[PDB]
Amino acid sequence: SHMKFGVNYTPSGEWFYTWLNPKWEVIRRDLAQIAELGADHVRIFPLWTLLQPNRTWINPKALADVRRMVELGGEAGLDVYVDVIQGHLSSFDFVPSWLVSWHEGSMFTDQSAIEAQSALTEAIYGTLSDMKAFAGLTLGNECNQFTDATHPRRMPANAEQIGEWLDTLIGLVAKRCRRDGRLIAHSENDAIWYADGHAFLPRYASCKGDVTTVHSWVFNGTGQHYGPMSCESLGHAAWLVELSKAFAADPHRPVWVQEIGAPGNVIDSADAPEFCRRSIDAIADCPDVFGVTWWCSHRIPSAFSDFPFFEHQLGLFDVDGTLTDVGKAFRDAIATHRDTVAPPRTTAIVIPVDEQGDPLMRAAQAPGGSLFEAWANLNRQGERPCVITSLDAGNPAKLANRGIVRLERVELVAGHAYNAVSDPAFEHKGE
Amino acid sequence: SHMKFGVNYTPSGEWFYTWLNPKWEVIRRDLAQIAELGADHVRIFPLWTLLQPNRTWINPKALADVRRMVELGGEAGLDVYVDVIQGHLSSFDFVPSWLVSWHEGSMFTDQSAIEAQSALTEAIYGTLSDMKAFAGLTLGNECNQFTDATHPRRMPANAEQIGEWLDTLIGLVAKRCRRDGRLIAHSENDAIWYADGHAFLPRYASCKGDVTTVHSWVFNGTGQHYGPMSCESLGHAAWLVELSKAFAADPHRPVWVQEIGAPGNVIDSADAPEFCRRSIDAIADCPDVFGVTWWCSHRIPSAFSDFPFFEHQLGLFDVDGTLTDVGKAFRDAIATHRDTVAPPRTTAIVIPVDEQGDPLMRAAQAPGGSLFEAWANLNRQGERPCVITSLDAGNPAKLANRGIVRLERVELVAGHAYNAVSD
Ligand SMILES: CC(=O)N[C@@H]1[C@@H](O)[C@H](O)[C@@H](CO)O[C@H]1O
Repeated sequence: SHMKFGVNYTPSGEWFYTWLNPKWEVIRRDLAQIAELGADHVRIFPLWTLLQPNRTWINPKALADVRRMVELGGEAGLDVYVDVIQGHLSSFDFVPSWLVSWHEGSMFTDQSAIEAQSALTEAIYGTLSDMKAFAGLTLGNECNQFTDATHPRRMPANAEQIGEWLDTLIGLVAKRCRRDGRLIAHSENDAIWYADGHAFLPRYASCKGDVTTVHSWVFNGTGQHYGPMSCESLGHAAWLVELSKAFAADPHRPVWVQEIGAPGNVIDSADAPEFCRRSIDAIADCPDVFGVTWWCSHRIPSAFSDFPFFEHQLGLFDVDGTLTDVGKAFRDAIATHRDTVAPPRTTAIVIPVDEQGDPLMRAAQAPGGSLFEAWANLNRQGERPCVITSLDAGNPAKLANRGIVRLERVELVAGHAYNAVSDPAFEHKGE
Repeated sequence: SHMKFGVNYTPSGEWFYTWLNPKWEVIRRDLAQIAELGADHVRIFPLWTLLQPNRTWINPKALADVRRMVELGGEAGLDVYVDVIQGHLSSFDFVPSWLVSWHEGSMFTDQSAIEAQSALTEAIYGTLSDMKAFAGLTLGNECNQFTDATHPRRMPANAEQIGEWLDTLIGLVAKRCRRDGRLIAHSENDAIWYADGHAFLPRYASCKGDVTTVHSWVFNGTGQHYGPMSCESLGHAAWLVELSKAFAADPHRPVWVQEIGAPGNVIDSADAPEFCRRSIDAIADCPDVFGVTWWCSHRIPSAFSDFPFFEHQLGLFDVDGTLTDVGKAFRDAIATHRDTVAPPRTTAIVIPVDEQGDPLMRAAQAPGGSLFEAWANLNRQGERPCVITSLDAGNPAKLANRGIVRLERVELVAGHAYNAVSD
């Protein structure tokens, strides 16, 4: 299998505020620039506040604007993946008025809100279903952040309710997607892998939807604790790939590195091209990688305020469309790994899990944890490790299915390097 | 003085959700209907989330759409008053992403947020400054609800900080408004009059800005406690008018009944037309009333959810564009009171206040309180009462300035009917 290469599309000039009045000629130029990198896809982000301003009214103009952006992606030669519910983007929440303050509720447990998200998922798919360039959808960007204990306006849910939420929304379109040749996925930030007590469970990402998504951001403590250009940092995206497979029922389920960037709050801007190149080298040595989607296409204009300062500099293109040095590195990484095939990984570290296949201690597989470091140490040694659970460790069918010949046991100890936020201004904000 | 008559404009068909993609031919039809009533003005409500999606970027298309709505109001023969910051509408909050959750802050005390609201106020005035139909500006609809303790995501502030917030935003445009022939005002819900401990103080509404605004809603406990068609309920808007004057430094400052409706959660729908007519009768007998602005023009379509159901029925025009029975009553009230001049009110009840002019007990002037009931009882008796503070009572200059010849002193007794419901 060969990896797809794509970009998370942040519109130049107006960022996601462009949805208020999209400048289609600029958007056309944006997408042509992305296609010229050699990218085969983009991921795009409509805003929930504009799509569904009332629980029972979806704005047809917002739907038509999503269709027009998909249309222009196809005209640039790009497949277009659409995230349905934002929801959350770049430290900001976009929640419709009917779910805040006087109408505060949980998108995960309020049945009328679930029905609204169901209507929106169906409306987005149905609006785009006739489009050759529409490649698939993700329920929404890192929606799990809303239910984590760290969120300042937390939407409550237990793990069973999260599973029902995922099953409900994915089940609306899964068969259509299967018949049409499209993808359905969901997306969580790395709390699903790292945060003990978090209501989204690893197996949800690795078993629900068509492909596992991971978002790899080394400002999560990895770059700070080990160094921005350490093997732990450069291999972090590959670690998430291999970690996620331990919780997959399917031994060859594809893993989508749906976000990776070189954040300037931990990586020096002069090192970002090398971080890009070497992170993708490590990803390409993991089998069954669905693709790599870089964050992000275009720098945020300096006129916009309240972003973490590093966010402004994440773009492959500057605000006028000029290719940045990281853009050159991503372009070159695409050319390098267009046909890279990773050989099987045959030495596995074992994650102790409970009877449901959930980790006994997610902190042990977080930065600084024993499982995190056991994998990093073997990768550093050239052993190319994979990851399984203790349940699978006693199932030769699954082991043979994955080609695993060697097992390494490791005891659980929490790391303390993991930080659940990307800026110190967002810390200590739980209710 | 003669009263203006206007309507709070809720766009037909799509409500304030139309701002995403306004249907200008429908909006033109909406405004023509309002003018056909005999209304001389509308009050309109852009959304803060669309105007200012980033703290340091105001959306030019959102500004242009406000300009276009004002233009169409003028073409219908209407003056247009614009509320800058919504903020709050019909039980919903519209707060930009840069002031929520991970970026949660208080619009009243966060200096960077205050500068953003300043930039937005200046952008709205400047966008509209060349429009003949642009008549004035209100800072925002019932902005004080964000700082009330009842708010689930409260923006904290003390009373001094609220005064500074008002002074800052009003001062940006007050001189321009005066030179241009326009109005600057601010708007609070009735917590300012009724809620002990609330950081917005009565004197703020009656002294800051060019006219006092009141929003009169008898679901605040008045209709529940006395009855929807009682004199206490029918006179509630006139009560707010006369109560507000007690805290004004200017003895003839105009009072704008900027919202009044007949809410179906307390008033039977069959009684709403007579509630309209008789409430305006009582308002029309108060001097210096700037105008009466009915809530609202057009009913919310039944396809939209999560509104308190009574809210759906508040429009003067039905979802099919037909004039409702309340619309007929409002139309007739305009014709009845176009030329009404209210004679001076000369018997005053006295509100005990402290040395800063703030009430000793706001609950006593709230529904069920002795001062509330003293006014309602005198008005029912035909005594046409007004209201002063205990400070005004020992100041013959002000007394003579208002023509007050008789005082009624009242013992303080707290009311308990106020239920803090403003939506
Ligand atoms: C409040 C905050 O910083 N949230 C960020 C989020 O924007 C980002 O997408 C995610 C990536 O894992 O990391 C979180 O910490």
